[PDB]
Amino acid sequence: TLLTFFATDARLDPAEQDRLFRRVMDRTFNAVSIDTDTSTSDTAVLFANGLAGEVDAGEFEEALHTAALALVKDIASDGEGAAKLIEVQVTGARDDAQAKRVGKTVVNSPLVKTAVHGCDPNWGRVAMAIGKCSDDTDIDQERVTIRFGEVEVYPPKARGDQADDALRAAVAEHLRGDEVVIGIDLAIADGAFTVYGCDLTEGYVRLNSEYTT
Amino acid sequence: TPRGFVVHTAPVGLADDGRDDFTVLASTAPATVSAVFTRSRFAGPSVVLCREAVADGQARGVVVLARNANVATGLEGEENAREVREAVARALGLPEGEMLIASTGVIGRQYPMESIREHLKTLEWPAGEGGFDRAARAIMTTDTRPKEVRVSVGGATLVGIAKGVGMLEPDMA
Repeated sequence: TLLTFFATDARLDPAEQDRLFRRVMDRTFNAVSIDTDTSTSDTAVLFANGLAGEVDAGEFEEALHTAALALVKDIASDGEGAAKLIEVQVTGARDDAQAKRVGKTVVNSPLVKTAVHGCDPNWGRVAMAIGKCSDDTDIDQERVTIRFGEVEVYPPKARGDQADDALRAAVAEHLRGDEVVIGIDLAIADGAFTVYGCDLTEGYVRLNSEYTT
Repeated sequence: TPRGFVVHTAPVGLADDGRDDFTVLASTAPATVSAVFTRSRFAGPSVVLCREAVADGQARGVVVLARNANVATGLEGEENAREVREAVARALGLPEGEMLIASTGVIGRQYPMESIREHLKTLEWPAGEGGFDRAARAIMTTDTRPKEVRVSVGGATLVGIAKGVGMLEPDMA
């Protein structure tokens, strides 16, 4: 269950406040997944009393966004059992909503979550995960690109196992960090979205098996 | 750090460890509210009352109970969600519809109502402002650390707290 509360002495236009709260929520708390298990109780609230006087809506929104994101990355790093934060950056999508759909599918793939947990540069599991968006028939495996960190591992340019081998090895390095990026481009249009999750560990399983929560 | 916000935290035995598990955040001033929630079909009674409470864009606080969700608890749990939300409003002299309620932890377990009833009878406004750090801790369940953040903007302060590291893919509106 997500519970998050924000408090400010900012004075804001009530209608602007709602609009901006929603925009930030959609890009942060609604952009994170530990275990896909959307709770019966998720609550997110902002209270703005007026005491510090008027604040620019855009400045405030920016500030809420930074606050929210920092909290989201906190949650992802602290995922039950996690050793690693996973950040999935999708670009070139048909629209932002498809980019989000693909990011979620990838960051919620148990096989992706365990490969990252073992530091296994098994990028083929990310190709699989993208592949599960089988109703997005404008995603073409020939046009899709996949990187871990700053290392593009798909598509093969030329052969043969190359190549994949080296750079496989470079992906293994980045995976050793506590924060892991998977970048994916669909080469459809301009849709973009980043989502946040974590690896899948024996610790997740033990806690949640042992463990009435 | 924001002006007008106070925090009450206390142990009410939602788990049997003497830890702060009952939180009241409140503004001493009227406050505009924005909120989004689970759309779960098993949405707890706490959620429904929150929706109703923010319908007028007006709210001053929230009571939070940790280590029990008050979900799938039937009419008993609905009654308990109302009683608790209302008793908090009443004890601070706020109108019901300006107090939200939120609850986290186990599903399918009734609140320890007598323990909560005894605590409510003692509840009143915190002396002095602040205590978000205390709120941050008192809301935790399977979190390993409290989560808290502070930003300054245009002479105002914004403080956020969050919790939740399992049963976590929010899809809130």
